[PDB]
Amino acid sequence: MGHRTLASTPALWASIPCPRSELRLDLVLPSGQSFRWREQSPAHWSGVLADQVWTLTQTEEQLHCTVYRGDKSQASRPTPDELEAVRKYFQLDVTLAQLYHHWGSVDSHFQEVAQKFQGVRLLRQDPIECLFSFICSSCNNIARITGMVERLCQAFGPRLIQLDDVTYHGFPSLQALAGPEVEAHLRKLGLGYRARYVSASARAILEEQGGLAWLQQLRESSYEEAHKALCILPGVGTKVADCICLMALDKPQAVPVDVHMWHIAQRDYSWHPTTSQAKGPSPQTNKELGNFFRSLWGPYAGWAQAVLFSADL
DNA sequence: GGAGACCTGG
DNA sequence: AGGTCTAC
Ligand SMILES: [Ca+2]
Ligand SMILES: [Ca+2]
Ligand SMILES: [Ca+2]
Ligand SMILES: [Ca+2]
Ligand SMILES: [Ca+2]
Ligand SMILES: [Ca+2]
Ligand SMILES: [Ca+2]
Ligand SMILES: [Ca+2]
Ligand SMILES: [Ca+2]
Repeated sequence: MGHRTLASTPALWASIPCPRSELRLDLVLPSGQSFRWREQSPAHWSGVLADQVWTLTQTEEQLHCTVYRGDKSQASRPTPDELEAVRKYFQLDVTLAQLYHHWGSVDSHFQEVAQKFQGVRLLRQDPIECLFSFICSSCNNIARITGMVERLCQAFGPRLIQLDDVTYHGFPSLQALAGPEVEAHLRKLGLGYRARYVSASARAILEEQGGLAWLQQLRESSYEEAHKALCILPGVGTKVADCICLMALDKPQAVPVDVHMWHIAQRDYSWHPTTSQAKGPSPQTNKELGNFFRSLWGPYAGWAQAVLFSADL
């Protein structure tokens, strides 16, 4: 039957109470947090969630979900325990209306731009997929990172199911990305120099850092200790380590600084470096810029920057 | 201690 | 192009 829509198979969908002001799929799913979601049908997004294939769509007050179990099982709507994984992925316990109010009460520029861009939250992504997707993000654009990640998963990820002419693949494991000749195979997929960092980082984790448990246990650590620990890996710098902290290690205060953050700080805030004579982007100045937005937005500054990014584009 | 080379679609 | 690394 292929990809389902809300009107195609009514009996196979389950609803989660969720207004559009708490979440907008079209603003978080292709916005550069995850690269493995596709709007196959209008207002219907499909991707891999908790090692299974889901299709999501939202009305005005409900979030409709359906899960594909294939011929292995019988076609049935998602169970209550299955819907809990969807809630955790979107971190629905974090209320956006409250965050928007706190940011708007301490930032006049925030209220003027966030009123039209609501429902911009942050996904809780798996550390493995997040670390390697953003290793490929160096000198890249969203359209190209999406291509590399898709090819990488097709060649090294386990096959799940096939819907229409699409075969969904889970993310590759550490053992697969550390195997022999992985970097040569990845370079034929267009990854460029990033093919070495993927193979090197996967081997450094398994053979020098203690394995997968070392990466996942950075969730318990502090932001400073997790950032320094990530920068050990080859190809992981300050910008990449901040993205993984913010999107996979539950560090909402992480603010990845780049040229986009500089244009916003200078135009909408007249910001300028004071702890460094350098007037442009630099290691000393980029750390000062991250602190400025942490001191101005609070412990959820990373979530606030996601809202300003969606309003700029 | 605060400029290169590295890969590629453009 | 949601930069990192070696070098000096
Ligand atoms: Ca209910
Ligand atoms: Ca898994
Ligand atoms: Ca895939
Ligand atoms: Ca830091
Ligand atoms: Ca590093
Ligand atoms: Ca560092
Ligand atoms: Ca202003
Ligand atoms: Ca550029
Ligand atoms: Ca950006």
